[PDB]
Amino acid sequence: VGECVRGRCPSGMCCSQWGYCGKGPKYCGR
Repeated sequence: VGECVRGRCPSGMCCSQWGYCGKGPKYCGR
């Protein structure tokens, strides 16, 4: 359901290797 738009994040967040959006090293890798 909540996975990255249907492929990306909002213009400022990072899509994790879980396919889910956020910030920090679980999401941006840094």
